[PDB]
Amino acid sequence: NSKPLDGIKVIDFGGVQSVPSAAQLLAWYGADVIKIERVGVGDITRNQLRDIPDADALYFTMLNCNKRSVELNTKTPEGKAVFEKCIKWADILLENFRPGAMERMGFTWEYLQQLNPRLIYGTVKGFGENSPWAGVSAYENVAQCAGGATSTTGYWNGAPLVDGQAPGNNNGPLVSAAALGDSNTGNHLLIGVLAALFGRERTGKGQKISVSMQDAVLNLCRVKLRDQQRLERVGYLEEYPQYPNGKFGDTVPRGGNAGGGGQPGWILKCKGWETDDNAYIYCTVQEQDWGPTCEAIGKPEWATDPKYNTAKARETHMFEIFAAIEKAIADKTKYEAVAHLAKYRVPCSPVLSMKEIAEAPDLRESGTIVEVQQPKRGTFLTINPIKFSGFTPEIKAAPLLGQHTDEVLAELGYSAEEIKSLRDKKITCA
Amino acid sequence: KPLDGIKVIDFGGVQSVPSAAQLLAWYGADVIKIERVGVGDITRNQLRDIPDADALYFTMLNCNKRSVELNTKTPEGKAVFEKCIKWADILLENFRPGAMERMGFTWEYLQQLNPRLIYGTVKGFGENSPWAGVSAYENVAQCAGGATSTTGYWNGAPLVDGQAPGNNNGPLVSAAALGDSNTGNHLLIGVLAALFGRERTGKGQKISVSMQDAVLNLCRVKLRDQQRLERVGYLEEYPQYPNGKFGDTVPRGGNAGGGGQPGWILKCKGWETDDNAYIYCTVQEQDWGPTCEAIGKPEWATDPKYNTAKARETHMFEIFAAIEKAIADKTKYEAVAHLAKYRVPCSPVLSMKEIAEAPDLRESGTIVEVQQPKRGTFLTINPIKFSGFTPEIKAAPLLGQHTDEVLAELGYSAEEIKSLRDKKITCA
Ligand SMILES: CC(C)(COP(=O)(O)OP(=O)(O)OC[C@H]1O[C@@H](n2cnc3c(N)ncnc32)[C@H](O)[C@@H]1OP(=O)(O)O)[C@@H](O)C(=O)NCCC(=O)NCCS
Ligand SMILES: CC(C)(COP(=O)(O)OP(=O)(O)OC[C@H]1O[C@@H](n2cnc3c(N)ncnc32)[C@H](O)[C@@H]1OP(=O)(O)O)[C@@H](O)C(=O)NCCC(=O)NCCS
Repeated sequence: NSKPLDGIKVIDFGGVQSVPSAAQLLAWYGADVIKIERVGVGDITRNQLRDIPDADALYFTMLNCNKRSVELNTKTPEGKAVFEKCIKWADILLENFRPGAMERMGFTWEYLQQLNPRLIYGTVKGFGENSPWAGVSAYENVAQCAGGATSTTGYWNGAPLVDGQAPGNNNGPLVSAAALGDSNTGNHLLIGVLAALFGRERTGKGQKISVSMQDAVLNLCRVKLRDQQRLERVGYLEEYPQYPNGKFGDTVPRGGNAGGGGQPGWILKCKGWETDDNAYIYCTVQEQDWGPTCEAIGKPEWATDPKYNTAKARETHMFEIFAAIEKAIADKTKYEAVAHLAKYRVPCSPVLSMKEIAEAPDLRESGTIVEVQQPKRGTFLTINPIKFSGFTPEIKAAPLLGQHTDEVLAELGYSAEEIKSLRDKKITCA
Repeated sequence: KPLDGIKVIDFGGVQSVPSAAQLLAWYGADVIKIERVGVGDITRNQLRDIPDADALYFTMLNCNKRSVELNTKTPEGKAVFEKCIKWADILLENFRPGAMERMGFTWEYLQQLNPRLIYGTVKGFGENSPWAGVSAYENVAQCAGGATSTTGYWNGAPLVDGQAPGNNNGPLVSAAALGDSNTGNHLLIGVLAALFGRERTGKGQKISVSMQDAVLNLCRVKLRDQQRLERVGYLEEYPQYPNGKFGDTVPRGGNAGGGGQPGWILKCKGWETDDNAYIYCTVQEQDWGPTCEAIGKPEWATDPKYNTAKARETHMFEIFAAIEKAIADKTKYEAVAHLAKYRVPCSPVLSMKEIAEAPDLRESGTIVEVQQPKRGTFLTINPIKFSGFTPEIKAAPLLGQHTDEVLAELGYSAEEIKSLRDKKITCA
């Protein structure tokens, strides 16, 4: 029924993924969200990798549902004055433009507070204010490289040798498909903004939330910072693939598809792997019930072999064990492999392609993947991750550029003459 | 502090719930962590680096909490749990499916115990998922959510240095905790939203997040790509275009950059012995001239085979190779400085050692040194900064350190507390 953010007013003053994704979530939870975009072209996502020539790209519609679009050139004195009225209207202002942009536009945090002492200002940059990289261009992959994720993702070089490795020392840092830099930073920003919004109820005061992309990536790599400290003290990482047949250095190495503390595991080929990039499962060799594991893979002999039957003894032979499992499932599809290993309660799970995910009926039924009616496009799918017992979001079309400009100006108190004037002066259009 | 006076129960383990609860404590919440007797949160005993001290896994996830040791499978322990629930504004839980219910603590019951309770629950999958039975481990979530399928290298053309040979390029796990920490962030978002709405409605609610869904959410762009793929049959920005083939599902793209401009991770001097002697580099449309100078290929500036993004598509990997050649004799930092002079966008790949020791990160309070009993100091991460306050981060609790203290605040007499202890409801 009633939505938690009903009557909360938000300005989405950003682009791409971090800020818009957070603002989209706010709208879905009830917020009145207006997106102020540059004239003529709007948010960069509108025009990036279109699949339908005359329509807004999917990048944009999947990040900007339930918003109203305001076209506005804040780099003009008239535009700035309109923006200042918007700022007074809003509870929340979110921005992620390049370092110094807001400042050159006339909007220091000090000034923003002057305009609206209730304002909760959320700002995202690639790096913290004091970083030696503050001048680096902050793309998704730059944040992943800066925050420890690429360093610690992918394969190691050398022993133990495994099929997925590149030859020699060509196993380098690897980018993650997940938006550690973008959407993830948005999540962190939303945490800060909502904490601030709650605190504002008692104090009546706004404040500034700052999240850097590097820091948000690092937060998701908290366990890698854990491992770094273990490594420095202990000299090795016992659960890593390199122990005991490889070599550790002074920094956390890449670990392939390793399971981690107390739950050793790996991603294994299934029938069809040579032509199907997703004919794979994940399988754990658990530190209990080794007996059933042995039977599942046809190694009943291992249940008693002193070289296997203790959690801490199969610690050293895992890759032989993984190979035995793949041999046991080499004739099975991933779904057949899972069903076979489940017979014995060997914990495992399929690797699911985006096609299988997109088509999954259980994800439609739960409201996690939602089909949305979009003009000039038809329908498209979006993701709604967090479920509330009290209400369900009503997800609606993403706005055309400037579709609501005059409606919002009117809502702000501008007469019909000033509105035509602003559009005449090319403040609200190109 | 914005969560001052808010009462929170951490009734979870590992990362998702405890990380969310730790942030809450940092923002001012009064957080108690109810842990099973004797061993407590699994993170306490996992990969200890100091034998008789709690593991770093635990300390980095449980600062600023009080520990209550409690056997919630006993009728005495259940009674205690119920009093805590009535005390609490927020209850967070991530135990295996049906576990809360088996104790009798259904959502329907919790709503009646405390109509103001905000209840956050994490599970591997949605309740009606065909995978609902499956053990919800981090790598499982990454595999179910789309991440592993779309992370790693493709097989076949175009052939590049970091590929496995033949068709041995498979799904790959990300170092980032997509399934665990990321899920706790999503949980926290819903919890803070409901906490706010409670101000107007006066009632709590239940927030549910599945690990599969949280992973999927971070892979929003890959669901975008799936729909693009299904509509047009190819993806313009992927390494496979134009020289490879697209199938029916989004393929792995190695170190490719998203939308804006082509990019890749390039070797620098020392890559044969230093796993992290690398940078990330983007090939910009603008300033192609300086880019050509930067790599000792002035020859390319006027060449219509190269001087436009469109002509470059067919041989983007030739371009990257030339850049690598030009920085073959430079460290990643030297490579960065060289390439920046020509306005080519690039950045170093940083190792965990480099990050952990970074003075800017200590100075901003992003990496924080914490004093911890039986250990000395360790480092933790605090990612969101507030102009209104700065968290005062303190030691993670010893197991049951605050049991008797919390029970006394809950109104238990010293005699009740002593019997609970003697009967081993509050200890092993
Ligand atoms: C993504 C990014 C690199 C884009 O680079 P960019 O397109 O070259 O620069 P921006 O789009 O950020 O900003 C360009 C200018 O447009 C201006 N602008 C923004 N909105 C405007 C509007 N409605 N009207 C007129 N001008 C506007 C900005 O103020 C900025 O002015 P400036 O010349 O004084 O700097 C940059 O936004 C960034 O680093 N963001 C920080 C972290 C982040 O969230 N990145 C997002 C993707 S991972
Ligand atoms: C992490 C996980 C896989 C562990 O599985 P597990 O160790 O076999 O089981 P759990 O630790 O969750 O719970 C075991 C039991 O201890 C009980 N328990 C929890 N706290 C207790 C306490 N203080 N006293 C007594 N019993 C307690 C639980 O109720 C549960 O009871 P049950 O036998 O009726 O099911 C599982 O907790 C999980 O799937 N959680 C959901 C998603 C998640 O966040 N996973 C984290 C890893 S990425």
